[PDB]
Amino acid sequence: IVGGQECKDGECPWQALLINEENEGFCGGTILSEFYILTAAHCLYQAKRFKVRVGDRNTEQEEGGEAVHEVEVVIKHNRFTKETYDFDIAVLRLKTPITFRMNVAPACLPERDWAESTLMTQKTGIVSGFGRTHEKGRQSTRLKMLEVPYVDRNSCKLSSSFIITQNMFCAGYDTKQEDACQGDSGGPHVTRFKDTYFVTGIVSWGEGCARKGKYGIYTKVTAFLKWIDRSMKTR
Amino acid sequence: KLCSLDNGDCDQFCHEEQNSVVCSCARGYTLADNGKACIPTGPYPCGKQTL
Ligand SMILES: O=C1CN(S(=O)(=O)/C=C/c2ccc(Cl)cc2)CCN1CC1CCN(c2ccncc2)CC1
Ligand SMILES: [Ca+2]
Repeated sequence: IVGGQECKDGECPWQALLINEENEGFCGGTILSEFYILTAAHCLYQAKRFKVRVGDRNTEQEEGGEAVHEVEVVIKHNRFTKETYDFDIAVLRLKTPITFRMNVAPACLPERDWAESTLMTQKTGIVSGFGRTHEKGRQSTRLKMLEVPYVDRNSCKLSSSFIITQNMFCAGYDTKQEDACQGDSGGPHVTRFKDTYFVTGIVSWGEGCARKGKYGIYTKVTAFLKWIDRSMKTR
Repeated sequence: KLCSLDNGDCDQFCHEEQNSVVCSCARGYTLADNGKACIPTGPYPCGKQTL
């Protein structure tokens, strides 16, 4: 994350971190339920074999209940395109259930319409991860959370340098040094509505990190609901 | 009627599934008896920051 707040106790309980063999964070995820994690399809191409950690806010001082889990099956999206980051979205079925405790709970899945209408028209949205604090920097031990405002789609497509397919939507700022970054991809993007957060995005990509004239590109979860729904029925 | 006025006065999902407003909740929540409020059924519902 680039310039944001810290996730205090119990605020980002739906965060998940995909760890590599050397036990380093390298992508984010979102707890959809006790057996399912939602991440970005392209994250699966950054590690030979990984695991998914949960309930962790400090990657140095062993806190209360951080649990590690092993992947039973990986369900990438048929249409995931490498070169255009299109259809960036996956799902992981864990071998052992997840026990919900402080710092470890699931974010809600909304219904497309209502979501894209109410949820997606709110002002800001929350994104979090253990990714780099800023472009050319080092990852980050603490888990952060930024309140990124939704971006106009037309003003979004114009700022880009690459096609913004239907499975995407910008979010962030024009110049204010605040945005997602390396190591956040796959991370959760949630929208708050009456003290209840909803999955509304997946840290997909961006051009640099918090650059002027650029925004953070997130995967449009509402366009994949029915797909995510099927996936959580194993297939 | 009108999920536009103020989400139909629903705690969550709002639809005009007829001639009026119809509320519904996410999985793991039961629509209260006032057709609008969402009541958690389990000990750790989705959407809620752990406290
Ligand atoms: O310039 C970059 C930066 N990184 S990054 O720092 O780790 C993450 C960025 C990011 C920021 C905010 C948010 Cl919401 C999400 C992700 C990724 C790789 N590149 C290089 C580029 C290379 C080409 N790209 C295309 C995208 C679509 N179509 C074609 C090409 C995107 C990334
Ligand atoms: Ca820890």
